[PDB]
Amino acid sequence: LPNYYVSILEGSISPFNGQLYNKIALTCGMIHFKEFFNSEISCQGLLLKLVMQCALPPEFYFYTKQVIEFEETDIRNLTLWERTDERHTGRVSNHAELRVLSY
Amino acid sequence: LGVGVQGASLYCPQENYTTKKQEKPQWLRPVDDTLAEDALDLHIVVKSLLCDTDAFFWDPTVANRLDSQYIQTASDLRNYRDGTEIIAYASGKTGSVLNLTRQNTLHLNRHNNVTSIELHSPIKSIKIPGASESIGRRSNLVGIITENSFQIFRIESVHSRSCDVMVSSSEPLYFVEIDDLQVVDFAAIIDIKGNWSIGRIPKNFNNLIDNLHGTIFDPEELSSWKRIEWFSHFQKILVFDRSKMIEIDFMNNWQTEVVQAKAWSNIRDYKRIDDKNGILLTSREIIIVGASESNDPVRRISWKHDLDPDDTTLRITVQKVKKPDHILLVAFVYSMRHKRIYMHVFSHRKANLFQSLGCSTVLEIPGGTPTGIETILTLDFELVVDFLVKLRNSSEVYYYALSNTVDHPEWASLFNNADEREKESIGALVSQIKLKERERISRVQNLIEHENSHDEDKYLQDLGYRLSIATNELLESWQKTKDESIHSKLKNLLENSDSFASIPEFSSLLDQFFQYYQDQDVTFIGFEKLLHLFLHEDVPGLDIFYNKLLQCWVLVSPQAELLTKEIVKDIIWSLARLEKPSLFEPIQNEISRSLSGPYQDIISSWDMDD
DNA sequence: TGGAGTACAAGTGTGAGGAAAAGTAGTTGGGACGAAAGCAGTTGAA
DNA sequence: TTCAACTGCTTTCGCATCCCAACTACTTTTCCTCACACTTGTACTCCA
Repeated sequence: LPNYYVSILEGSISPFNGQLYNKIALTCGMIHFKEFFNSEISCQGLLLKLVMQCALPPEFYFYTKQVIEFEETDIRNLTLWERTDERHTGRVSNHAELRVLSY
Repeated sequence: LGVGVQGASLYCPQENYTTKKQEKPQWLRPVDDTLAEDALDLHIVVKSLLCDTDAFFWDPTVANRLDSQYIQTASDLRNYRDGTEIIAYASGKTGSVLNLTRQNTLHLNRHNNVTSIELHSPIKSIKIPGASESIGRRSNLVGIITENSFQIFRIESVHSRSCDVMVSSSEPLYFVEIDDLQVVDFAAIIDIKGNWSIGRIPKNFNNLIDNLHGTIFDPEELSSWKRIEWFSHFQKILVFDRSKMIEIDFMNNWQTEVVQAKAWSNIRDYKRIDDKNGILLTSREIIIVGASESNDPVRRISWKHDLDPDDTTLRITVQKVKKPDHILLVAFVYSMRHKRIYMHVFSHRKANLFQSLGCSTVLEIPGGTPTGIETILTLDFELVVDFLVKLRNSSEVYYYALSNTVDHPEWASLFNNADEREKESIGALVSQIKLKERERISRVQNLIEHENSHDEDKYLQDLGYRLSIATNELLESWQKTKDESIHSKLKNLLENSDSFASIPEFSSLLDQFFQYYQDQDVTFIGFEKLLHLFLHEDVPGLDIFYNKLLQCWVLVSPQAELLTKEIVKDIIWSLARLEKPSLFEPIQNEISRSLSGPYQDIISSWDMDD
C-alpha cells in the first residue's frame, strides 16, 4: 500500500475538535440513517451516566429530563443529524448528544 | 583544586558521574569527585501574602515589574543606622505607577503607604544594582527602564517615625536615537538594541553619556534580548545577546569574545551573584556558574550542570547561603509558560572547590505562570531559604519560605443576565419544577402504599396482555412488508409503564414475555448481559443491578428509595429496542447490496478470513 | 402611526492547511629456488 | 699472424583510472480536514 494511503490508515492523531461528530454526519449524508434505523439517543442513560460522573443528588436527573422536554422538537427521539448540502459545519451544533451537554 | 578541567570549560552534568578524581589516599573517602555526598533535601512552601495592586509570542524586552532588597540611605552614614528593606513595584493601568520591614516574615509595614510616583510610559524593568562589600556601604539609588525615557530614582532618608519613604528623581533622558534600550546595571550604563554607552550619574537633583561607547551589533542575531553586567570591579563589562557573550574592558581598548552560543544552545538569563568572584549563567541546555579568575579577572569557567528542560523563556534567580565552613549557591530557574521551578545545589570552599549535590523540583499556584521571582537576602544542616514569586496574568505577589524539614470568570460571564423582568421569567422554571417533582415523589408513594398486591398483580396481568397483542400487532406488518429490498419503538402504549411497582416481577414478566415468542420475526437483546455499562463491573443481573444502587444513593436523597426505583424502572424502558426480527431480516438485506454494487466490490466484501 | 438606517445570524463560494513513509540529497568510509665449463668461428691489431 | 665476444651444451620419474557502500537530509508522493470573506433580511429603535 502507498505511504499516504497507509498514513491515513494508521491512526496517528486522535479525533479532535469535533472530528468525530463531523464524520458521523458525513457518513449519514452518504447513506441515510432515517427510515431504516432509529435516530434515538438513550438520553436517560446519558444523564444517568452524567449523574454517576459527579455523584450529585439524583433529583437533577429528573430535572434535566423535564428541562429537555421544555425545549425539544418531538420531545423524545433525539436527532442524529445528517448533512449533505454544505461542507461547512452546523454552527447551531445540531448533534443531539452535544445538545444534552448544554442541557 | 580538583583535576578534571578543560581550562576553557568545566563540567559536572546531570547524573553522569563527574569527570575527576584526585586519588587522595587518606582513608577518608579516598576520592574528591565534584559530586558530593549527604542526605536528601526536600522543600516545603510557606504560602503567605506580601502585597497587591498574538499570544503565540512574547516580548523579550519587558523584564520585570518589581524588586526587593535592603537599602541603606544617605542619613544612615552619619548616624548609627544600617540597612532598611524596600519593595518597589509597578502599578496602575498599563503598568505605569511605580511605588516594608520584616517582623519575622517580610510584610508591609504599619503606615503601609504607597509612594505612587507617576510616569507616562510603560514600565519594562525595575532593578537596583545591588551593593559591594569592598565599598563597605549599600547603594541608595535605583534606575528603571521605560519605552519613552530612562529614569533614575534616589532614595533619601527613609523614615521610621512615619514609615514613609520620600523619593527623589533625576532627569528622564528621552531618546536622541529612536531605539529601545534593554538593560541597566551599575555595580545610566545601558544596552540599546545593538550598541551600548556609559552614562554618568550626578549628585544634584536640583536643576549623561561619556565620551566612550561600543557596539556588539550582529546582522544575524534576530531577537531583541540583550543584557549588561559589570564584572569583578576592574570596570570590565559583560554584554550579551542570545548568541554570544563579549567581554569588554573600557579602561583600555580591549574586546574579547568568550562565549559563542550559536550552534546548539542560546544564552537565556544572566544573574550576577553578590559573590564578587562567582557569577551564574543560564544557557539553554546547561547551567553555568562561571566565576572570576584570580590571575586575570576574565572568566573562571567553573563547574557547570547540564539542565534537562528545553524552552525559549527560561529565567534564573540565585540566592547565596553563607555557612561558616562553605558557601552554597542554590539556583532557581523558572519559565513563563508553565508553573514549575527547577533547582540545583552548589557548594564552594576556599580552594575554588566548586561542587554539586543534586536537583529537585516543586510546583506553584494553579492560576497563571510565574514571571518574576526574587529572593529576600535575609540580612546576609537544615537549609532554609525564602523568596517571593509573581505569576503572570495575576497582579498578586505572595511570599514563600522553603525549609529542609481554578475558577474562570468566562463561565461566570456566560450566565446571570441583568434582566429583572426576565429574572423570574427564567426563575419560574425553577419554581415550575417545585410543583412537578412533588407530584412524582407522592404518586409513586401511593405505589409505596401497596406491596405486591393482587390488585396490582391484575395490573401487570393487564400489562403483558397489551404487550402480547401489541407485539402481535407489531409483528403482522413486517411479514407483509418483508419484500422491501432497500428497529421499532416499544413506547406505543402510553397507558402503562408508569405505575408498576415491582422490579423483580417485571424482570421475570419480560422473561415471561421472552419465553412466549418461540416463533419467527421476533428476537430480543438481553438486558442482564448489557446492563453493566454504568457500573463498569460484572453485573450479571437486573435484580442485583438495583442492589448496587440500593446501597449507593442512601445519604443524598430524602427517603432515597422511589427515585432510585423509578430510574431502574426507566432504563429498561429507556432501552426500548426489543423489536428485532429473526436472523432472516438483516441477512436478506446483506445479499441485496452486493448485487447492487459492481463486480469490483465482490472481492472487496469478505469478512471472516483468519 | 408609516419610513430611514442597520447589527445578528441563517446561509453560500473560494484554497490552505495537515500528516506520513516512501524515496533522494552530500559527505565519509572503503575495493584491489638460478653470480654454470672449456671452446669455436669471427675478429682484435701487429 | 693473435685478441676478444657471441655460445650451445650438465638429469633421469615424480614431486611442487574505475566502482561500491554509509548515514542523515530533504523531499516528494498524494490524500484527507476546515476555515475566511461575501450577502438579505430581521431586529431595536430612528424622526416624522
